[PDB]
Amino acid sequence: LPLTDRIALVTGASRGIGRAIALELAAAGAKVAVNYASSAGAADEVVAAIAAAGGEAFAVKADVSQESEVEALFAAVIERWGRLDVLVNNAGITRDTLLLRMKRDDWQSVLDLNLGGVFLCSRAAAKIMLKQRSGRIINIASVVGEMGNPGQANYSAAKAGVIGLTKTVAKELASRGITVNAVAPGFIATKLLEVIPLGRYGEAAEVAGVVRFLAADPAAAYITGQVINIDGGLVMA
Amino acid sequence: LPLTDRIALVTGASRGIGRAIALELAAAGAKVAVNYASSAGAADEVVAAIAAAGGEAFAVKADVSQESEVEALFAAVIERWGRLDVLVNNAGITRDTLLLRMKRDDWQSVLDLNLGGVFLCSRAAAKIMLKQRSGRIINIASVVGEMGNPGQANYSAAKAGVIGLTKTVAKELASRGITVNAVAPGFIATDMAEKLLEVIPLGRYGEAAEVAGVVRFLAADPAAAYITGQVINIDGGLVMA
Repeated sequence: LPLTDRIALVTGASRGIGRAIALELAAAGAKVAVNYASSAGAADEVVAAIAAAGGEAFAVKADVSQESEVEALFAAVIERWGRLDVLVNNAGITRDTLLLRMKRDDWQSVLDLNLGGVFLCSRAAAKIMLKQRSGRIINIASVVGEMGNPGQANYSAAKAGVIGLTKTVAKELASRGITVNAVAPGFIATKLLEVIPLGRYGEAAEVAGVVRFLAADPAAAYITGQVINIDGGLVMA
Repeated sequence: LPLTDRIALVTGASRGIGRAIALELAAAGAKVAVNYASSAGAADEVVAAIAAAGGEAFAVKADVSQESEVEALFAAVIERWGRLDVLVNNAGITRDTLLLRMKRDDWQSVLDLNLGGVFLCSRAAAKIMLKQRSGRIINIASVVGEMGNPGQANYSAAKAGVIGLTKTVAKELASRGITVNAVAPGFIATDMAEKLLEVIPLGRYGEAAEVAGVVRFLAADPAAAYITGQVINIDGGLVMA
């Protein structure tokens, strides 16, 4: 099992894509740190569900958009297991209006969390992964940051940000064999469809499968700086 | 001239690329609001050089990371000249450092100005453009937003964002005929080492005026009316798609 006894942190792992991810990284050997923002009800389910199947999870509060909260989050994973093999930046939110209507606070919260959060955790993971001379970072961008989407000037900008950030971090960290990639979901199931060539939404478990490949698979030791679309052909490429 | 009687606003126009875009737009016939953050001297020099070549400009100080300051900037142009035909989002800063040691505040300032600025100005220009049923918006991004670059996590993130924003704002404003594009400069002589040249196929830095010209084409050429949501690299071949 490729991720024994590798350690993984997944931000915003309380539900949907984050869930399936924590759920997959577990099933491949890893000890999963299951970050949340709000209520632990959701998270403790994941933690409870990983141990059921016979892995090792554990829950942590942290509003990933705040310097000290991510410090707290990275001290805890260190306190418990003294190492971090994989980080999945995934926590994000939406606040969708047309550019004309978008309030400044609604721009900032989405940028601070969706992009700023990936800055904070990436900076933290860097420190740890360089000292180890090893690690893998996987950012959940979105197809929208590649193509633009009406009513999502904030979300699109932040995710496109995630893509560019990913590429710089890949370059700074590559010399110690650390790979930094992004995974760009299309429209996940967790009126269109005429325009998804595969003709359906995607499963959470599908986006997790990809993140698993990048995290665990020896072939992916040589993939860095890349964005991979799991979008049923929505955006080529 | 193609922009005779039309109005442009270039944010971050007092030096290098901003200035060159200023001169180029007035050369195409535009009246140009030269926005700057700090020194009135740099900005007066741009204004006076536009005046010397027989064009029209005025200097306006505004820190375009601040919502209320872009309100004054936009009302100022509207007050002086009553319309906005062209917006160039150029304002920007660098605070370069590895992610290992990048300070929170160095990340935020660079994001707020470089990315936030264009959200704020595009928002304001949208209101004006949408009621004219016309206008062009050009965002100055940077090849670094497409390829990433050591020491510029902040900068590449911000300029990649600009590119994502561009395409969304294009999609949103398209039905009124307003175009929204990006110009991604490579390594330019002016701005705003050594073995970087052997990586640029054309073997020189770009000139500020060279970026200025691509911008003029998108702002002023009738052919560019059918280009929207696009990023145009001007980098002597440094990045090929």
